[PDB]
Amino acid sequence: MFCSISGTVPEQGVVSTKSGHLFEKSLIEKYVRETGKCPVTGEPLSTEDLLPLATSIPGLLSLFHDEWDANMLELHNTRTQLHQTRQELSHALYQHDAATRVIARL
Amino acid sequence: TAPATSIPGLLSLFHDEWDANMLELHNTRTQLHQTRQELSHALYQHDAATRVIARLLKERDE
Amino acid sequence: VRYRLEPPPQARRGDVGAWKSSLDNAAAQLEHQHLRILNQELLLKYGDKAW
Amino acid sequence: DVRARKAREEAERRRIEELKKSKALQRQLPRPLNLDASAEQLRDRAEELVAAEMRGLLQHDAAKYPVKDGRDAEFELEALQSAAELVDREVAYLRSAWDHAKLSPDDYSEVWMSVHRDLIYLPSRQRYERSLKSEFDNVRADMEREAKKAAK
Repeated sequence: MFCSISGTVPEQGVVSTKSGHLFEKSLIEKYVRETGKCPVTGEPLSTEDLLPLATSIPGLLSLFHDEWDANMLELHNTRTQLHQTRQELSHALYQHDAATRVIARL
Repeated sequence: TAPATSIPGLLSLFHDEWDANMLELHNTRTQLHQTRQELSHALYQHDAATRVIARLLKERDE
Repeated sequence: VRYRLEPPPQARRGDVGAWKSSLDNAAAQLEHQHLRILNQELLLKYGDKAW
Repeated sequence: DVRARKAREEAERRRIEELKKSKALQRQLPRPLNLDASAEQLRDRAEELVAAEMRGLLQHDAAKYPVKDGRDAEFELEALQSAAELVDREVAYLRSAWDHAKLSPDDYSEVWMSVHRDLIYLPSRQRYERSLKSEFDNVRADMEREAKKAAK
């Protein structure tokens, strides 16, 4: 979680119901009074709209699923490169005949 | 359906097929670079055939 | 004990399906350490500002 | 101007000069690290000719640029190209002869992988035959190295 404007994690997060963006209460207060609208979406944003609200198994399994998918995708492109390197090689083994029989023709 | 060995056997099966897939990584990579090597020598063999054919026809006309 | 990555013992040496089991564990731990070094290199390359 | 014109010409030369050497080391595929009369007579003897001069050109490749790792820290072209097009032409020939026509390169991969599955390494004979503990101990030494690497 970060503040949807600053890129630093909010100390006191507020959330506008319209767009769901996470804002910093002083920062969103400022952007609304200056603009009256949402800084990322551009819809009208008011002052009451905002509600004031690694080692663990959900994040840990997200990490497991991450490495699983990344490995299988790397090996998926690896599967593709292997089949590439043997389609070219299989046409090469196709074409390793005329070496023989042209050298029989010469 | 999941093992009633729940965390003991769940973890043992987690690891078993985790490493089965990590093994499917290795053998696939292994035949991949094996074939990369065979293709490199095959490209060399193509080039060699070309050298031999050129030398042969040089002998042929002269 | 499997982690110590050992090939078939005395009473398991002669049988080759045991060396299939050895293929499993040896190849698995090989790529274990490979993607391990990949992750470690990836953070010491990148992770600093993440931490 | 004329200066950059001679640059034009030598840049053309460097273009075809990078296109000089083997497509093999132009797709950087792995070169074996260490270089260390009836129709039948002609075929067999000239096939052994191909083997000899392939060894020659491989040692030629070694003699040029052998690796830039930490461990370490005749013919013109279009004649061979004419040979190569003769190759591909009579390649289509022996293709159309030994039928093979419709069937697919992926079942061809099936055949290659199936056969080179049962091709096993005899180190006591330095060969492939139609052993395993040598391959596993090589795997174990590679893991030893990788392990201490990731360990530091």
